[PDB]
Amino acid sequence: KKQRLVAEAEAVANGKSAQDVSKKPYNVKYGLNHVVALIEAKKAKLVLIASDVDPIELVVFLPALCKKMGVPYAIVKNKARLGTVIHQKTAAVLAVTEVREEDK
Amino acid sequence: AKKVRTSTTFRRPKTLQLSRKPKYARKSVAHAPRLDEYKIIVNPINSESAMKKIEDDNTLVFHVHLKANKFTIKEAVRKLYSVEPVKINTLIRPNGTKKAFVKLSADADALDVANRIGFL
Amino acid sequence: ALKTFELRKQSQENLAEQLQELRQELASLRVQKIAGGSGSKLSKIKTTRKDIARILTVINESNRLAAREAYKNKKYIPLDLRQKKTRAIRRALTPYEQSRKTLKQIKKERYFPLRKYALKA
Amino acid sequence: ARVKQKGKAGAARIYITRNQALKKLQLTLADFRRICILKGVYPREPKNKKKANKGSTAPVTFYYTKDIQYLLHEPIVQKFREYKVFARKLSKALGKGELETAKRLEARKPTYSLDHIIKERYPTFHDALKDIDDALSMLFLFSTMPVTDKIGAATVANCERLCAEFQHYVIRSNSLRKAFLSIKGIYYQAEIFGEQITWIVPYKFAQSVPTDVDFRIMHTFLEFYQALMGFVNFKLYNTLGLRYPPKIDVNTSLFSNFTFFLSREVPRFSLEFVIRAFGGKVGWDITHHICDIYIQPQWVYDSINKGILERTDLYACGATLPPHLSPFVKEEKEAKELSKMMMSNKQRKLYSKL
RNA sequence: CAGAAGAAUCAUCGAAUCUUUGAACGCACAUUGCGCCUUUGGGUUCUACCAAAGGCAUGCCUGUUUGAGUGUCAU
RNA sequence: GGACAUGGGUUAGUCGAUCCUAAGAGAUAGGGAAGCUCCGUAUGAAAGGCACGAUUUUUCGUGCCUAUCGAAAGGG
RNA sequence: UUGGAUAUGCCAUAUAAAGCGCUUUCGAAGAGUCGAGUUGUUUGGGAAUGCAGCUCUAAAUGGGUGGUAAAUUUCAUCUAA
RNA sequence: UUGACCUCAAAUCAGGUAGGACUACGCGCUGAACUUAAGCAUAUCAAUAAGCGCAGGAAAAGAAAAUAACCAUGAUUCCCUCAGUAACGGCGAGUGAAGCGGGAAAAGCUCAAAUUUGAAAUCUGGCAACAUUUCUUUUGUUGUCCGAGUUGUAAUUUCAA
Repeated sequence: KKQRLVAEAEAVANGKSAQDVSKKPYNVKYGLNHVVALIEAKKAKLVLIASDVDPIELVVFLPALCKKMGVPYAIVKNKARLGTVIHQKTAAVLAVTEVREEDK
Repeated sequence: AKKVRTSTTFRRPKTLQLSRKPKYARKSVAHAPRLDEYKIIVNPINSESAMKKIEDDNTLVFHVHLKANKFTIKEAVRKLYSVEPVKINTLIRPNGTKKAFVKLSADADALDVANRIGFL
Repeated sequence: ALKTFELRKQSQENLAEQLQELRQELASLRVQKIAGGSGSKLSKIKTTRKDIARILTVINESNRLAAREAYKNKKYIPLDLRQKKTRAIRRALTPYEQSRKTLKQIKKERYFPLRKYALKA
Repeated sequence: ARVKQKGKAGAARIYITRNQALKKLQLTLADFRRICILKGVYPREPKNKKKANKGSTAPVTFYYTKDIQYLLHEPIVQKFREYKVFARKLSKALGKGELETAKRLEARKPTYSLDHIIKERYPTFHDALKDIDDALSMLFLFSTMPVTDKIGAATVANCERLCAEFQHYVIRSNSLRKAFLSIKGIYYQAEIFGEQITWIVPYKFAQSVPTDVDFRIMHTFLEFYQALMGFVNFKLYNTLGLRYPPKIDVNTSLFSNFTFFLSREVPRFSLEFVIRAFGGKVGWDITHHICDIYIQPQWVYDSINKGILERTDLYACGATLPPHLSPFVKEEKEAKELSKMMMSNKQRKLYSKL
């Protein structure tokens, strides 16, 4: 992120199209509030729930929420695997909302 | 590989204990030696019994610091008067001050040393 | 009498010899007082005592200023070199962090400050 | 005072065992050996081992507690702990698939300098020159062996550079004195600043790893030796005022009027050194055609040890060979039977060996 | 009184000293009691003895380091 | 004159204290209590050691097992 | 020594931010907490004024309060945890 | 098997913080009896003394889950008034407020519950640079690493909207 900001900052200093030099990011979505909001907004395409969220109330409603909203969801093993995907120690839930055409 | 326990006791494991590496010294300046020879030896004693010990026992009698011990008195006498004692006896007087009997060697004359100090 | 200004413009080692010579002089004077001395000697006892105090003051200030120079522009410095106003003053919020504000309050003060106004008769 | 308890002072105080030194320094056996390689710390046995073991009799290697106390304030120990932290951070990055930060960690890998260790171990550069023969032997030994998993290619390159710079220094200063051929290899004897240095250089052959020695022992020795020679050669080149490191790829006039030519059957690596070590002119693939007038290799070496050229007929191709000599090699009844009651004074041990 | 000669038992006060203690902090204490750590130094004396300096309380907070777990997994 | 005044006077490796434990005090672990504080003394504590190794994937492995205070008549 | 102004100097990316105005719109608002019973203790609070313990435990134009308890229906007011 | 994470430990680890005193006035807890009732048990003394905890230069309270029943007022505190009143009380001895109104002083606001999601935009610390000072004693800035943080740190919103 720092490199991209530096590169685009040099682009602005050289007075070129900074808004079009970059491309829309394609990445997994994370964060409990962010993922829950995406599921309610029907933007989530796939939901992966950590199996051992220590306060279980944080995810206990998610299977019922995903079922009502018609969002495909899975309970995957361990919080740390989801964390290492998003470069964290922990991730309660991950969400896939958009992918590339080869991965459709 | 499950570790075999042969004691039925779990004893706290030994972990690294780093030594102190302060970012700053708590005291900026180290104090000087609080008990040096000029503070160790206060005054000589020139009472009649003190003179008697000087002229017969080859012994010098000094008013010394309370915190001074036999070792520090010997080092103070050696460094202040260049005469090495062979024996030191100390007592706390009823007035609260410490008094040291310093027996010099046969190499040294207590009468002469008393003369150089000036109180004789 | 030893005067502090020429005491200050000397070196630490030189002042060490002066201090040791003064201590030996005080010891000789005390021996003179207990063997019978004149008022001149007994007055020199207090003069020597103050001269020793002046020298020791000069050593300590030279040592402390050297420590201040060594620790200048250091985040952590010795406690005795730090400020000592009161314990509460050292524990209080600094004026920088007393004046810290949210961007919400910065916008409010930027756009709608307390205005200088007056009323006509 | 009260009764003092035994084993509290004397040998039991100034000597320390290896295991208690480990616990005193909070170091592992490998790390403790490492600093003992880097510093000068070796076992020292007490005259009364039983008393210094507080009455115990089990065999024990002893160090001075003064030496172990000195190792408490060694900055290299903190560098060992820093690398252990670095290794786990790198391992964590590899386990999490953080390749970019792993590269960043490798770039910022902590290393330590041996400048203070060299200065403390050899306070005088004369002492450094005295204790250099073992470093030379190790560097020249490892310069010929193939690079494997244990031995680093960059380390081999550093050994090549240090050996080349030293050899060229000997060439310029004409410091070489003797060269002997043993079955083990070639023993060179040089003289610099009065100090004599002997080192063995093996033949350039296709050897194999013995798979019995510990290269980590040699890795610390190599790292210590490489630092030592880097500083020593740096001083020497500054002393004679020439650039360090040099960019060169590789009876002062004994062989001055000789244009020697080298064929493809002789050890050029050693022959070039020894001939140019005395100022001879060397060409590689003509007065003498070396091939094993036609002379043998020992003729040149017997010439340099004797200081004058030898006789060709003795060392003609296919002739007899005199034994190769090493220049390093250099009333009675009553007198013998007078051992009155003396016990320990009886010193017939010397008469029985010498 | 003696006594000397920027004085002063002067005022002010932003630099220092501040013994043993005391919340009192190495452990104690009707015992100048009993310890340990690091560095430095001493001398007819040097593997001994001694001295000096700087340290060693508990709870908690942030961080670091070293760990433990038939705790959850990955592999 | 044990009064008043002026000075002087108590010298330890070996005599005691210090060391040890006694009845008993008393921290710590913990648990009570609005709290002052109470209880508790190896307890529902991760309560510390010692030894071996060509240096082990130059990121340590393999073994083995209770404070303190309190006696100038106690112990030494 | 400090204070608020004043003279200019320099640094400051408004590529920002903000008030105002209309929405056919929407508007998340704090739980063993409110409330109820009960037992103490409090108050001038009397069919409990506050607080506390125990038991039971909400709700969504819902919940408080309007100094006589109850059910019911309106009206004001306010928006606790 | 190595690893990741969680939980729980250790260190004379790096840097901090707490106690004690003071207590006239502040906020609480705990809590009597003498006394009065011409006895005395509810009551009164008194939500006091003693006890205990925790603050400040003031504290506490404070921007309505407030009054009122008006043509309506408008955070809190204090003063005067309400008022020895409504009310409580072996309705005995006794106790006993509040709204209004006049004045002193006035000042308002901050989060939680929102997807930044085309971008954790946030922050402690280590290091190094500068700068600054009631001050070599003070207080920051910028860069760079390590961490914290998605089990939620900034920006935006607080019902008056």
